[PDB]
Amino acid sequence: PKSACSLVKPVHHLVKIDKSKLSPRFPELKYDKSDIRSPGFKPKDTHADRLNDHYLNTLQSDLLLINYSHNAAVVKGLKQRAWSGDSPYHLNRPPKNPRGSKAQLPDIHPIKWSNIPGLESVVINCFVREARENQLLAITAALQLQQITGCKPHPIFSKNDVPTWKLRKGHQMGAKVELKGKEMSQFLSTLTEIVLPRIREYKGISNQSGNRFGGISFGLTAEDIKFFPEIDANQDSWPKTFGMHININTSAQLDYQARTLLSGFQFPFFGEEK
Amino acid sequence: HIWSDFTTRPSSLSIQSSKVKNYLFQKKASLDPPSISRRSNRIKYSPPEHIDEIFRMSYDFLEQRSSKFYELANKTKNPLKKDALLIKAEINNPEVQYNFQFNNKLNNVKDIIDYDVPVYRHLGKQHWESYGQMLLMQRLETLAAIPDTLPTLVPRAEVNIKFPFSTGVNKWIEPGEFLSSNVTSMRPIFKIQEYELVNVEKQLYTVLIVNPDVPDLSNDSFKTALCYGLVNINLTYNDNLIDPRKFHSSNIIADYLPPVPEKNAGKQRFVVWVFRQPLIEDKQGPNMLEIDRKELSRDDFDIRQFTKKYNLTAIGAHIWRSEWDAKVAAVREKYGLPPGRVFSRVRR
Amino acid sequence: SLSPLAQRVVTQLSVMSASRKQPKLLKLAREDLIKHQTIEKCWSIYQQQQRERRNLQLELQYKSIERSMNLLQELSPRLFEAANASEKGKRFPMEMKVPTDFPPNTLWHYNFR
Amino acid sequence: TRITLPRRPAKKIQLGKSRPAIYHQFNVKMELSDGSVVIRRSQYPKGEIRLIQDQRNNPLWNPSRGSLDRFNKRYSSLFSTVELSEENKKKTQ
Amino acid sequence: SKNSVIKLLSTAASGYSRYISIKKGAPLVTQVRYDPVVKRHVLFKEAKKRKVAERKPLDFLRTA
Amino acid sequence: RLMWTFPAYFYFKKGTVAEHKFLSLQKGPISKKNGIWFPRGIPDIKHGRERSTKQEVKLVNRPVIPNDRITEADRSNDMKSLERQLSRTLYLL
RNA sequence: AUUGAAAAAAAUAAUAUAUAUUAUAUAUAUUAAUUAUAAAUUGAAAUAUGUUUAAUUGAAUAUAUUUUAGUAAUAGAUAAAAAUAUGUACAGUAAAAUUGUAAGGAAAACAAUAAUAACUUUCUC
RNA sequence: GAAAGAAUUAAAUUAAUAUAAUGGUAUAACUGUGCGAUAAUUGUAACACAAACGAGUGAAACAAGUACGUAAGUAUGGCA
Ligand SMILES: [Mg+2]
Ligand SMILES: [Mg+2]
Ligand SMILES: [Mg+2]
Ligand SMILES: [Mg+2]
Ligand SMILES: [Mg+2]
Repeated sequence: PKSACSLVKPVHHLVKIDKSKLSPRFPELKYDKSDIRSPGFKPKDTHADRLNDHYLNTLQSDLLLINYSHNAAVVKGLKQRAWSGDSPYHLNRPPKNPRGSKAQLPDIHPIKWSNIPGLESVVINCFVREARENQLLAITAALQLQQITGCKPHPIFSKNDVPTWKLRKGHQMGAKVELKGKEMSQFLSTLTEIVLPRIREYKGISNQSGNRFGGISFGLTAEDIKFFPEIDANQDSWPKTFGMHININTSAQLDYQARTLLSGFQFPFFGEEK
Repeated sequence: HIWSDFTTRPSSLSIQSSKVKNYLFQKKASLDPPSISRRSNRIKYSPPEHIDEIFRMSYDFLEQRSSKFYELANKTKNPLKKDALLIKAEINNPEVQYNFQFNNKLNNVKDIIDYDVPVYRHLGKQHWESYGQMLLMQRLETLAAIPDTLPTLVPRAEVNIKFPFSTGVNKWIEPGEFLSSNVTSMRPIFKIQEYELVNVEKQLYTVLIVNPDVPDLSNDSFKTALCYGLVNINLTYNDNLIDPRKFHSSNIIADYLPPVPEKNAGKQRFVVWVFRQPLIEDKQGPNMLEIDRKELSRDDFDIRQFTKKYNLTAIGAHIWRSEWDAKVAAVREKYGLPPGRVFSRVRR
Repeated sequence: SLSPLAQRVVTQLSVMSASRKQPKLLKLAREDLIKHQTIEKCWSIYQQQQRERRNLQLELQYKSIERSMNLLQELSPRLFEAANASEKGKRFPMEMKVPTDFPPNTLWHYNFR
Repeated sequence: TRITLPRRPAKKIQLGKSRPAIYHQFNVKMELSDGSVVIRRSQYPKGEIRLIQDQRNNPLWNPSRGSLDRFNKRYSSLFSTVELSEENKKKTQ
Repeated sequence: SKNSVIKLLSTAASGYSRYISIKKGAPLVTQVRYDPVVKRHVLFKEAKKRKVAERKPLDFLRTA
Repeated sequence: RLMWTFPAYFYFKKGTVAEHKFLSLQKGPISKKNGIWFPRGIPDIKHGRERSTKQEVKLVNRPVIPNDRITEADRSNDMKSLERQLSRTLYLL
């Protein structure tokens, strides 16, 4: 290496050169994953999604009707404030961080026909803490997740180190899986109908639960997972079983809207709302 | 059923192969694909199930859409809009897709891929944008053929060159290739494929091959050299190969002088530029233009100035680049050019 | 070499893994490929149309609501105020269930509470 | 100390050749508490399941609409409300 | 001594040789470099013998 | 066609009564055998499946029988009834 | 090529064969493979050859010849867990803090947290 | 009016850089990934910086060969 000086040279044309296309290296990779010729092809729209159809038909219109506030304008979030130029030291100064927060917050828009809240993604985080001792427990947890979802899990590793809890850094410990589209919908439907009613003293999801912006969550114990039909059908094959966190991500501007949406899909809500 | 009709619509939109067409449109998956030539391979092959009825339904749906588009298309008066409507109507036609994808676009046979047809032309443009155009742009930028000769390019026509007369071999030159002096001894052949809607009868073109890298020792820099200059060339979407057949001796503003790089003078870029003429209204037929043949010089040639003078717009480009070899002296001798200089190996 | 627990873990891992469980690649003829493309494109177009229809309907509903609320504001202020309240904790009723594949034995309940 | 499965050399999936994990799934009919059937795709091999405890018989999901068993069996002749009224004097507590 | 010196002798039998440093129990270090006697890139190999930290040969063939 | 092989070895344990029934229900793939022409290519088999083709896997104790989606009311065309259309949104006029 | 089903051909690319040229080109033919690799007295499957039942096919069972089962993670040009620290090519963005969520607690993991004016394509009033 | 793309703007170098501290680094010098494992190669090195000498530092170019890259090119160990 003669130098480390990185410096992209300017060009003399407005044509956008896709460099990937000019090579002959990865001919299978030039095709989109949606295209049949790609090895990455998967039949996406295999059957009619039921929960999605219901949302489209009944709920979406109802949600819109609920969320109509008359002549509602945009509520701007907390942003980085600029300095008043009352001193020459303000001249190339970085902007003041937001008022309360360190990070900037998004603008809350009025709900119209375009931006009605709806389900975006489900994530099922299972971090088994006994797997600090036994790596095989992580594998079993991942399998369980796969069984539940019908989707490929991704392994969670210990990102941090700590002595009090017997936890190393870079150790496989449980798994996660982001469900999207039809599989996610199915999983939600199963949760509503099969699993959550079989939980004994189940009041619902807390109203104090959630993000500030359109994200709601809750968790299932190891006792609760044995109600899933894939696990239930072979209790001999599943001696151990692991709890899980369930992060539901909506297209909701605020959290009460997201809660309302989830209620539309038969999720009970019990606590005192914020 | 608009796509089965060929009263007003061109013949090129159909598949010319009968067997293929039959395979496409059957009532059951009984026949075997014409693409698979071998019997054993056909036997082995199994198409995906239920594909026929769904395909038929899709055809009907898109055929209906095309028919609806055509209802608008005929009412439209202005030409570009009409063309766009026509494209919209026929782009999803399976037959035209088959035709375009699986037969050559460079040397298109008129019955299969007709570039007079708007849809096929649009497809060809899209194909060009996908790869060949990008490559050309890269070669222009990297080699520094744009700012050094002619500020920018907005690629509209696909330009491909060939050197058939020198050696004998058939090969379209990839942009930024190193060609031997034997290869580029006699003149090249252009193919200017135009994808925009343009007046075929009126629109003339000019073609200029320029060598920016010939050394000028007075200036201690380089100068340009117009190696080959044609003007007032007539193109047609299908009939577009610029050959000694087409252009006359009147069209040649500067007849082909070959690349003869000097020893240690370095690699010399030869970047062909294709311009379209300015089109004049209220005048039927092709509007010619006269070039002052004493004014423009070959040993030093302001391309940009020339363009400004005659009001040209660069639509296409191509580039090769030659350096010294043993046969350049022989080439010079053949052409009657002088012995050729020899420079110091060191750029001191 | 391995324990029974280790074996069972390996089996479980295999269930998830693509090792020696996946078929050959789905190769097509060119005509077949075209047919597939035409199927997919048409479908996509249909889906887009459906989305637009639904979206359009929603827009129309929104416009109607806007028209109503302006009228209400013009006429009866109290009624308008009542209409335009914060519906923060609004919950869909638990009877409005997600429509199943096939219906139940008792289709509709005529009595309640 | 840490129980593990020690890794073998990983198999090189080439770029472009990576294939999506399409797991083997059966179409499974779930009959809920009431006779409402619903089809769901499932990895376990069972074409039909009928459920006992669901949302369709839980009071939380529809508000508007075996020790005990053993006891009932072996104290059946006595028939064990009237019995509650008889044996519920609320003075002593 | 943690890092020892070694002599890499050219495989094309010129006599040309290049010297490099390695860790005491490092794998056998062969490298392809220019041999100026032959005027090409050739393999170089360790002239002397020495002990190596024996790694278990990772098995791609799935054993047992 | 693209689905994986059903991992029967997991769901059904070797040397068990449940496995045996499953095996009986199934039919195996034709293996390659030397000195024979297979005009549909040579069998590619792993975990007992022809890789070149789609796999079919055939499978209180009661058959789950779903109810008819069309109703008595629908058949009669009773407009005052609520059970008359089950797949559509009914509006009171 | 033989076999199944009921005159030919017109891309790219790969492969096979041939030749053109001080041009890694062209011509003809064909569309393979694509997540595998030794070793299994025991599991499972197929085919062949026998025998018995309702010329026949199904069904059962014996031997032979094979095939499968060694069940092991990445499926994405992966992108701030850990691992090859020098080359090159392609691509991307971190952190903190905050709001939550099964055990989880100040401290394990996962989720979420700035703005879309203009532009291109697609559908649509 | 909607969906998708291309992205742009703002912010950021507070993380990360094998290692101190400082300067530099998102156009990334940081991170991931394919190939590779070659340039952690061979002879001449001008000219500069620095500099009492001895040394030290950056390095165009010429020639031989190699690796990656469609190409342009990049590599004579490591952001310094
Ligand atoms: Mg610093
Ligand atoms: Mg000085
Ligand atoms: Mg000195
Ligand atoms: Mg470094
Ligand atoms: Mg480095």
